[PDB]
Amino acid sequence: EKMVAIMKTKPGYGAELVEVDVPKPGPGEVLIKVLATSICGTDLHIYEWNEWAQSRIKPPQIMGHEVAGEVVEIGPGVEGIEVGDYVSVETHIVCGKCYACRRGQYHVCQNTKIFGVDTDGVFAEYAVVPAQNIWKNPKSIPPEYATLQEPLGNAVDTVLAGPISGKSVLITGAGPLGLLGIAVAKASGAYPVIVSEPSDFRRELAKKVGADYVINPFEEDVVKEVMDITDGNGVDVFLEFSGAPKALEQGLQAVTPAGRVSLLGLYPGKVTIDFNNLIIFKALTIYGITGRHLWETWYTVSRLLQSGKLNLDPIITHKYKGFDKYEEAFELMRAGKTGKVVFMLK
Ligand SMILES: NC(=O)c1ccc[n+]([C@@H]2O[C@H](COP(=O)([O-])OP(=O)(O)OC[C@H]3O[C@@H](n4cnc5c(N)ncnc54)[C@H](O)[C@@H]3O)[C@@H](O)[C@H]2O)c1
Ligand SMILES: [Zn+2]
Repeated sequence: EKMVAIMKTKPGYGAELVEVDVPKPGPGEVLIKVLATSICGTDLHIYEWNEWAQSRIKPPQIMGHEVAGEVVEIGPGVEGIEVGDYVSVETHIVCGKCYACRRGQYHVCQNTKIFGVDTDGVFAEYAVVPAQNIWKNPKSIPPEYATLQEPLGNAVDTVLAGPISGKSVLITGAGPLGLLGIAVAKASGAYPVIVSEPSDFRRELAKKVGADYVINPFEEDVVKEVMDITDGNGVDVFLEFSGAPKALEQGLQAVTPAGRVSLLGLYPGKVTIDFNNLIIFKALTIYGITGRHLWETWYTVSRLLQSGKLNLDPIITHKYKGFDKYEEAFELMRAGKTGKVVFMLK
């Protein structure tokens, strides 16, 4: 009847490790036992209690949303899920009713609620989950990889928004999302994959994951280096994984005419851009990326996991046993000292 949870108990910095009642799954819900769980930048912002989290979180609430778990209990009415199923969780809870949903664009549902943001999450021993947000995992995939499927899906949709095999690529940003992008891009045949990242630690991770070239944009002229690599032609594909305004401008300069751009990173505010010369006169195709395409992106992610071609080990920089060191985990992330952190549960 009791379980450990990482909990945002009240407004302010940080979180508390508490013991609470194991939830009961009601109609259309299942209860999973958590096997592995990982920390998202969203979780960090809730911990730090920034302006966004202030506008969005009602304490008290269990934190976290990336998960690998086992179904232990089914709520009434639930079909198609059985006790013992190995599962992960899609966080967009969609209405099924708006124009976006009815066109099959669930990832931009007009009435979206976010699991672990608008609801209790998964940094706990057990979690209740809407049954329609359950993804069944093949048993071959280890929990430490299965827990990365949400951000891995974001990375898949950014990388694969167009053709990528045999394409030259610039990635700006090698935080966890960008690192996962590198892994996806290399497993999908991109070369050369050029990665721009000012942090020395993350830039070296990008190389271990598989970047063909790395660039420190605080010391090197990104666009000039990219012109050297691509013999003056620019990259076929530009993937923006940093949310830095200057990186957006560099990638739009570095991309080949009529090339393709995917934008995942989110900027501190509005950006000021030369649309005439960089987007219009270059005839670019630009994709904004958010969420995951439900369920095609999850099938793609699942096969890429099973193929063994994603080089994910270098990205998991910290694997903790249970939740006791959550304070240290969140502080290391804040410091930029991380790839992904995984909590492993007994
Ligand atoms: N739905 C979405 O569009 C969605 C989903 C997931 C994440 N995100 C966003 O994706 C971005 C990446 O997420 P993350 O968790 O990996 O973030 P993160 O902050 O850990 O990493 C961003 C990286 O960008 C690097 N960087 C800063 N300035 C740069 C510059 N000028 N050029 C190149 N790199 C630079 C930083 O050093 C950092 O390593 C963030 O903006 C995040 O908000 C968006
Ligand atoms: Zn909808």
